[PDB]
Amino acid sequence: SNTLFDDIFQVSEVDPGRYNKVCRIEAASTTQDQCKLTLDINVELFPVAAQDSLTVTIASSLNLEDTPATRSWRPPQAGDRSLADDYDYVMYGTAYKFEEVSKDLIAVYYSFGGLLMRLEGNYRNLNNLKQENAYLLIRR
Amino acid sequence: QNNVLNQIHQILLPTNGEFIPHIFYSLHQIRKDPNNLSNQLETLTGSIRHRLKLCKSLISENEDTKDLLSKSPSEWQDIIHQREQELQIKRDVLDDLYRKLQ
Amino acid sequence: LSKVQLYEDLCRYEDTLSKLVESVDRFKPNLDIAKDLIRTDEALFENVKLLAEYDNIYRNLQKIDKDSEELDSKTRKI
Amino acid sequence: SYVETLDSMIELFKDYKPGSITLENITRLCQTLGLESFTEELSNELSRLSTASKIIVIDVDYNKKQDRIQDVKLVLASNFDNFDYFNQRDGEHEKSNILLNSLTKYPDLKAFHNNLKFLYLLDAYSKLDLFKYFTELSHYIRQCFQDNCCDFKVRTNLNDKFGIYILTQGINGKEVPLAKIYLEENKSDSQYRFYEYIYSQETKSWINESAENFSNGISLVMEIV
Repeated sequence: SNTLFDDIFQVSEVDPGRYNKVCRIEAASTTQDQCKLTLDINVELFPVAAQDSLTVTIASSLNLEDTPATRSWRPPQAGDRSLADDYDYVMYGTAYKFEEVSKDLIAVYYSFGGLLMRLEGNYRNLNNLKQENAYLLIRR
Repeated sequence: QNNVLNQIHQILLPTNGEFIPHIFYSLHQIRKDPNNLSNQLETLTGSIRHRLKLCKSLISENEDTKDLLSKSPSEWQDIIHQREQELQIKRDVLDDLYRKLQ
Repeated sequence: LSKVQLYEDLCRYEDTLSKLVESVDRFKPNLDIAKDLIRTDEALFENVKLLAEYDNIYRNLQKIDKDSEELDSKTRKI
Repeated sequence: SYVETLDSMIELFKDYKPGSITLENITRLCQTLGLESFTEELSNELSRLSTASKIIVIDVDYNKKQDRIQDVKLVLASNFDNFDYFNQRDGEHEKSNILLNSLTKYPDLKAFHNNLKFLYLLDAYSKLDLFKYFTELSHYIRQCFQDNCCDFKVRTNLNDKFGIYILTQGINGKEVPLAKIYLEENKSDSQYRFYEYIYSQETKSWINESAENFSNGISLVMEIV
């Protein structure tokens, strides 16, 4: 429910690869000099250019109320309130690796249906991420 | 000075860091480098947590001490005082034969 | 384990210290749980003192258990 | 954030119960606040512990056999060696120091906790000598309260604890504690230069006298007994 991770990243590089709808972005934090991000984005739905400031958030759930997927996903009814309302591009995915880059840096790997993300940073603001399912919310 | 009572007493209250001194010494040691993963305090208190498991094993493996720990000390003192006079009546119906023989 | 008073005492002492070390490892420590651990400390320490009393009541209970059994042996042999 | 709350929880662990009377308890209790103490071993049974930073030198002789101390030695490197670290109470005129009383009566470290922190806060700011200031503050406040024609009798180091105790004579004829006047530190702000009180003989008030001697972030306050 609550925000597991929130930061602002500066998109250093955008690589289309061999794809037409998905681009892999290299970004680094505007505040920290150590928290960086590799991220696959459907740029057809959310175009991203270089030198872009993206607010990036990882949450455990989209509902505003605190936590009390295994539940079947349903189309959003008219008037439903969610954390996605304040952001532009929301993916949902599974954490599949917790790598230890150095004595201070941990990298967390997420798969949003095959769209991969690697969030590398020091552990005292990445400690909220655990081996679970998370929502990635991106706004410009 | 029962044996297992002595072992649990001198593993729970050493004659050193009981539970708090090791942990605040460790969290004072974090001040040198708060960004080292081998400097987690869980790594340093894992030995203490294994000592807790050893205390649980030493408590569980012994049975008469387990029976002793079940009732309050006032209850044990009252029950031993109220079970003494049964032995007193056993002794007096034992040695009334002394006055019966004369 | 539900009948002995020391067992649950060290259970919630261990629980308070484990949640405190989890909180400081997650970098959000709490003082209410520190006060709760303070409340659990005195029960542990005077329970250790009454366990030192338990040693003495065990040895004197053993002394009168053995004089009980030898007087029973005396009665059956006579 | 994190350093502040770890210092608050170790302060709270200090405030609750810092162990029973052992030499290693004394070492860790002194080492919590970052002031160094050192111990020495005469033999397998006798030891001494000494602590000194700039002015105060405290020493305690511990015995491992009895788990109890035997004697203590407290000295100051300042210009005034007549500090009131003894007990001054009505009923008897015994001259035994309050640190020895605190370790010998109480089997815990709460009284020595309070006394050791008051000693350290006096030493760290003693350039105004807080020792002699607190020494004749009792006499000054007694001479002030005698002129107020009110039943305010002054003692020092009652209930095995510091401060200046103010008392009254009751029905029983024995002095009863009411209030407490003492020195306390304020964590909200530290910019107040504490000055030295001088009681005037003419206008019966307290007038500034400090020009170079000062104390940082301390105040002289009441609390009820």
